[PDB]
Amino acid sequence: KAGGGGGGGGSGVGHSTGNYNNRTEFYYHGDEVTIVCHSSRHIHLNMSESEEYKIYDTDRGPRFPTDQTLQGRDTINDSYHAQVETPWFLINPNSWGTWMNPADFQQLTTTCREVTLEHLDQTLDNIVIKTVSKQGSGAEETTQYNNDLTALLQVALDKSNQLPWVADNMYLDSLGYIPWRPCKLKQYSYHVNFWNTIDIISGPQQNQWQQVKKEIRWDDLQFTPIETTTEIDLLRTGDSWTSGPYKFNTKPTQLSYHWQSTRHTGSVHPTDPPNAIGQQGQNIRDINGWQWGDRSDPMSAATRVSNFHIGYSWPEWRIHYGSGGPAINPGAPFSQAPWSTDPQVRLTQGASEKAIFDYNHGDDDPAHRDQWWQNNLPITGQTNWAPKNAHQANLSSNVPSRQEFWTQDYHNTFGPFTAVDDVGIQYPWGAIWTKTPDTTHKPMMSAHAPFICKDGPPGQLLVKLAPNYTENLQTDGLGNNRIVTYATFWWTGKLILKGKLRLPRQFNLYNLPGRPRGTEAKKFLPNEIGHFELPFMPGRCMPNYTM
Amino acid sequence: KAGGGGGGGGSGVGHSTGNYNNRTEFYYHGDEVTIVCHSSRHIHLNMSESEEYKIYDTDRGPRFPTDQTLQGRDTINDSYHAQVETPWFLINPNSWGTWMNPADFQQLTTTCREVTLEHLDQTLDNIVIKTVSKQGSGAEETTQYNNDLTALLQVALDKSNQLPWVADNMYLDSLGYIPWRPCKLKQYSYHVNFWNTIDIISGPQQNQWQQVKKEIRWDDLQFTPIETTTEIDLLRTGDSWTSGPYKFNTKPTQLSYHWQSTRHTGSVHPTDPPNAIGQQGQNIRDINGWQWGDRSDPMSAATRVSNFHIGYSWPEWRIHYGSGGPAINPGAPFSQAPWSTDPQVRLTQGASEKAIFDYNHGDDDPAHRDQWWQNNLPITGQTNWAPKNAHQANLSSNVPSRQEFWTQDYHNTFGPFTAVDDVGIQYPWGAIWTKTPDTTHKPMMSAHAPFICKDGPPGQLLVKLAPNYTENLQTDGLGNNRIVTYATFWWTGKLILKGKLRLPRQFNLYNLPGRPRGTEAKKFLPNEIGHFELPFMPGRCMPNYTM
Amino acid sequence: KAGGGGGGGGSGVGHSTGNYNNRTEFYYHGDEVTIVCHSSRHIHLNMSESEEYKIYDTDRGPRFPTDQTLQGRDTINDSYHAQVETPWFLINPNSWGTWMNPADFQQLTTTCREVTLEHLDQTLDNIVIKTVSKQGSGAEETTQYNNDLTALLQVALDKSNQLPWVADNMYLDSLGYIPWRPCKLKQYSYHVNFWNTIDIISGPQQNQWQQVKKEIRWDDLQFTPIETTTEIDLLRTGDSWTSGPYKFNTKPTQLSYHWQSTRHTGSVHPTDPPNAIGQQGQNIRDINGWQWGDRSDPMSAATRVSNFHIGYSWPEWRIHYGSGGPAINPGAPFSQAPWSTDPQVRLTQGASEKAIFDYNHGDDDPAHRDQWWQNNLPITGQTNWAPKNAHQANLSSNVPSRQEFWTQDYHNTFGPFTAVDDVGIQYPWGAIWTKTPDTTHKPMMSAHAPFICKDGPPGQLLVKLAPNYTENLQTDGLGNNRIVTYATFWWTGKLILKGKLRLPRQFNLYNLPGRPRGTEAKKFLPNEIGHFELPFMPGRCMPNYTM
Repeated sequence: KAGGGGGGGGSGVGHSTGNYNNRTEFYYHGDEVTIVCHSSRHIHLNMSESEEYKIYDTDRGPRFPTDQTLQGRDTINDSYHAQVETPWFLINPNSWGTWMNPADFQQLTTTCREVTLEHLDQTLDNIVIKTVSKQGSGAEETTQYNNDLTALLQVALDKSNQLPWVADNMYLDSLGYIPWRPCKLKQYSYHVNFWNTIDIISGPQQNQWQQVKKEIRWDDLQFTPIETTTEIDLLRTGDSWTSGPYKFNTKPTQLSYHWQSTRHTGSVHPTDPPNAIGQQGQNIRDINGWQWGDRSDPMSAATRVSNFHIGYSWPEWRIHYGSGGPAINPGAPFSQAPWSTDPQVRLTQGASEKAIFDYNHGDDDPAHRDQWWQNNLPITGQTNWAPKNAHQANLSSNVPSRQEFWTQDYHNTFGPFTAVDDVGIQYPWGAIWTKTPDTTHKPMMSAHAPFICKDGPPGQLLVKLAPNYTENLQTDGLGNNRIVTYATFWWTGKLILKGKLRLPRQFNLYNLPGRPRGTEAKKFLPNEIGHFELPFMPGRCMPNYTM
Repeated sequence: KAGGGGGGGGSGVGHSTGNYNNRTEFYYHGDEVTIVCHSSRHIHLNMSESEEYKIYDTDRGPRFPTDQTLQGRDTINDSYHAQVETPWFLINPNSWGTWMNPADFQQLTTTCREVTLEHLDQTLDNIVIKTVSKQGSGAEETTQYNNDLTALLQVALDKSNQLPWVADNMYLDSLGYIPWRPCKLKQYSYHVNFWNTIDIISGPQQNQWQQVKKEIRWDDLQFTPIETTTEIDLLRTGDSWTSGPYKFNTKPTQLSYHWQSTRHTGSVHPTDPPNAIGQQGQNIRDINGWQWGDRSDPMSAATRVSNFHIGYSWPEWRIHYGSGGPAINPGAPFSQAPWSTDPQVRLTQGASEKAIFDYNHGDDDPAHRDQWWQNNLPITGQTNWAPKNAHQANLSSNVPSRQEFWTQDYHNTFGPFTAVDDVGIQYPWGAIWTKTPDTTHKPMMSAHAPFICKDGPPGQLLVKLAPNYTENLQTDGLGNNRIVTYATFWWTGKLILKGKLRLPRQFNLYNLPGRPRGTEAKKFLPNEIGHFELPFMPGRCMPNYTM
Repeated sequence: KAGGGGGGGGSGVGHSTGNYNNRTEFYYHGDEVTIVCHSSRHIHLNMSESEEYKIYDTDRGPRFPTDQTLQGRDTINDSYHAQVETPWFLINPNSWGTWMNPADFQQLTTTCREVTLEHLDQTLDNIVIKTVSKQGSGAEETTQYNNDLTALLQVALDKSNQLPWVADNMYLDSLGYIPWRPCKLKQYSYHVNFWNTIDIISGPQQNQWQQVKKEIRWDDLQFTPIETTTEIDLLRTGDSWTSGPYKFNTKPTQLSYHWQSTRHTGSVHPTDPPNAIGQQGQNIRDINGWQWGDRSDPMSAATRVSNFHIGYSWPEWRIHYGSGGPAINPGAPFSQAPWSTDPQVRLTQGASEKAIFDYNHGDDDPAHRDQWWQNNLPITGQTNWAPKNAHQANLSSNVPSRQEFWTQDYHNTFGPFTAVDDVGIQYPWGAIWTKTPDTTHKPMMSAHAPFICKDGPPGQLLVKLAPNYTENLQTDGLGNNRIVTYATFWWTGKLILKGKLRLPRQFNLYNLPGRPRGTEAKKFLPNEIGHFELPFMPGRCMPNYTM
């Protein structure tokens, strides 16, 4: 939209075109809260490695099998793909923690039972473009950094969402979480049409993996540049840019976790109360009610009829093996905590996720990457491990035979009576919103991002540094035609949220097994070098009743 | 809301605070009907066994295995749970037959093709509280029943639905179906957080069952009393109470059953008509149309393409084994009548249900409980027995090989093209409405209750009898501190329905295999002692076309 | 004021004169919150043991010395006093936890940085008076409990505060903390003028204790009854009573604890930063600034001048030994945590306090009393142990001699430059408000109760049960003249608070060493008998900056 920026007017060289606001404000009126998140980053930008659009495919990636030693079980290591590489760089606000710090997100999840996205707004200002000049040889080598005052920054935004939306925050290409650190960008690219099909049932014994088709699909290939698609704003030093307001159309995410399964949910089995300490209740044998099958005499609560069912079984860790190669079809998130005996054995089957991140995304070390693995421990109550289930021919007063009873079947149990939950907010490293795929059936829930954009997602902000060519422009030349140039500028954004107030639903005091536990707090705080970690908090934090 | 009651004003001792209306009215205007159901019960109430809230767990219940004799197949007998027991008693209107009698529900299903819930309203009036006084020893023992005129009845309603909704009518804790009989209440309780996880694939051969975690989860436990949650109305004899109007937001239930499968549904296979008696039509061999696979020559109606598919396969009688223990994941209701050969063999696999009930719920005997088992016989046309299905590699003009054809696979076949039905109304013993679980994905249908409340369910009416303490109040005392007290009062309620008129869609006369068959009618009518049975009628009664 | 009550009108026998509201509401608008606490109790009342006002003195109490074995150090065990005993009973709302439950007080201290008292209001309704009648002898003994409908309850309130205010909640005579349990009252009494003076420096070696004067002072004695002082309302069953609104004039209590001493407070000593991990900063030797004495060269931060001083020294555990006997002169509250090495050694010297309480005040056991001992661990930063301090003759560049340096002096260090804090809210067992003593110098702070009433305290609600005399009234008779009678009625009160919103002042996440720690949570929740504990929370909970 071009625009203004920050608080400054900024006309020409020597005037600032905007200010710095990283503050977050909470506004409580009645049942509702308004969270206004301001986020401001200082962005470093280099030249595009190439001024050309490039279409190429890749290798398989590390650990992919070169033989049948593991019989194709490690073909899940396939990173093969094909892409266009666009000279443009992407500014991605979409993560939690680009916006709120650990104390703000704690404020959010304690005071709000749910939250929704309202508005987004963005500016770019205080553009500084410099060229580097090297004068010397070995020792006399001296780099001079000169302001190029007439050099241009190129800015493109998609309000129309005509470019392939890829800014999902997977791979964590997003603005850093630490307000006082600089952000380098990464260069925009998207997938083209390719076939990658791996046959893992190949061979005589059907134990061998084989490549079927791996190629780029050139006759169907869609190449859309930035230049022929969106308006590109050209900006000098005294110039600033605003996106204009964006309005989210989304659905609220609930900030509590549900502990109830169908055995926790409805009317309780008639019970004789204990009259003494250490005594237990006794289930009444003769009762009336609804059982499932022809079953009558064992009035046990397991076979009580229910209206709905909480959770569903899945072929957990499903590998798809489609066109484009194997992917994972997630399954429902839940907690393996009810089944966990050995702390050394790590049960991943609750559709758990793993965050790999770095210094600017909340790792306390450079040169290395910290990990997390959120296994969703509070989300018990959907927990369904497919091998733990069973089915039997009939439900009656009679126990089935060995041949009428089946176990370890790995069936999809999602159906019309099932009630499930999504993951919710993973605070530091999780994405905020997502684009909806344009298909006849649009997905019901999201496996990661808590907010699904009903119309468009917020437009992708693409910046490029216009090339500074030398006196001699040769068609054969690439980066020898162009002067070495880099920019620094300032991104500011404002994201507004609307929460619903959380008030106590219980008599007893709310407990917490999360981060506020101390003695671990030497990290999460800067050290003598200024290095620190950002803690994980779930969006689903306090317990709540399902029904 | 406190309130009035019945038709009487009732100021003080000696004035009646309400009247008795158990009449049901039908109002026919045009295409629509209005059913106004009045229901009035005389309610007996005793002291709370304890004035304390209690949290405890239970035993497993009867028939649960103590060993591996049945290898864990009888772990489906688990009733283990954990609950709070609240001193309050629950008044539950939610059942059919608390409202309509057998002649009213016959009037409903014959004249209406569908019905929806409109309003609910409730009153409590004519409060009588008495204390018992025993004077004598063995023979001289004499019980005197004295009016305590200043004693209080406590009434709490949830309009906000802040208490755990458990009044689903499972276990048939509901107001009785016979207008002239008294109703004892049962004491309100709900589930707390507990883990019950049974590993049935345990052991070396994976044939043994093992307890993994069985406990109460105290750190997540939510304890919500009635006193800190809702307003409690205190009522003496000359006092009455009204709930205020409740408005249902629901979806109509269809009062007909569907006999069409996908073989009954669309265009008919081109056929040569018979010209004589005892002759049959002949399917035309050379026809044009859409088949499924590469199939061409066998133009058979089985492989005709369709737009949708009626019914879905399920791992029938799925045992979940989640946190909280095993439960059943229902599957779609349908009729095993097309597959039933032996009347002695009872095929339960259509998601059939079993009602166990007693004297006030429509059993003609006290001291024993009658049973029903509704196997949904008219609901043929969804009938899908998973072992009866198959799948094959290709569909072509060629019959597949033995290795290309699979049977007895127990797969969930629910998908985007499927059309299914819920059970509908089971008249005497079935619930009317249900609460929706609060989850990211809310269930599409209900496995039992025909009406799903979109906003809240009707609030739970909880009554308690305020304790009458003796002169000496000791903290160590429980029921020795309190005078033996009981109450009788009168519940009145009005439930309004809106039906759509059913008019004849066919030339031939509608037949009926249901209850109007006589010679069984000596029951269903009182006998010389006044004992009688209430008949079962389905909400889905007359046949109708699906498409 | 006489009045109405609850929600009911209640005219005559058979109408309820009020309802039950124990709910607490939070109202968030902008920077401010409004907490409306409703509290409703069911109160048991017996006859006054005597219808007479009695003036008497007592014994010394247990553990008081009968000899010089401990040389008078155990004369701190003196409970001797003199009182009038008034036939009236006291209803005391003044405690936290009569009002809020553990989840409400957690809501308060997390969302509010400070809170103040606004209004108080009280009602009494649903009066039930009964007489007991015993008929039989040994086995035939039978107690009949009859409603006496014309019997009276007597109610007196002081809006004028003309009676000796003694309802300070010390001794924990206050309405119970559990909404669903009954409350017995205790009979009102206050001190008269007496001399108790114990000389502990008596004897030749000044090691012996001696009684100087122990007596009642009859010539100065002030006897004020309830009857000649306040209006007494007489109430039957169909009657109710309201106090009218009371408005608090008080000062807000701050809900955070301060960790800063004078070494934590102002400008920081000039320091050379560490450039590596594991390295420490280095204090700069040559700096400029203000030191205290003639001191110049050691520019150390200990001798930096400050404007104020946080905390003061005290002759900790001062025993007063005045008229009326020994008492303790408290000293400032603070935390011994910085000095605590042995967990087995309990350092009491921070003006710590000890709560002894029972079943209705948050003990999980009857027949025994639980304890707490709040030692104020977060309140480090005032911590001043008098023997740990010192003083020296001069402050210079020279270290003083052995004779110029003093230790262990036990001096009061309170003065014009000192800044201190009070304790704040001890949630379950602490008092809310207090009366100010009427003296030329009124106290600055309070050693226990967080709120000091500037004008009057809320009036004392005194109830008595009017005596039911038998046919024969003899002047010699006491309790043989009167029929055995008891009452039960319902107290309702509404207390309103105005908090100031707490918003995050820090980047890092707030940690907590308090109660939300689980694994201790099996208590604090009811058990199979319904017994549970109430947790302690401080009013000063989160950290905050002093300056």
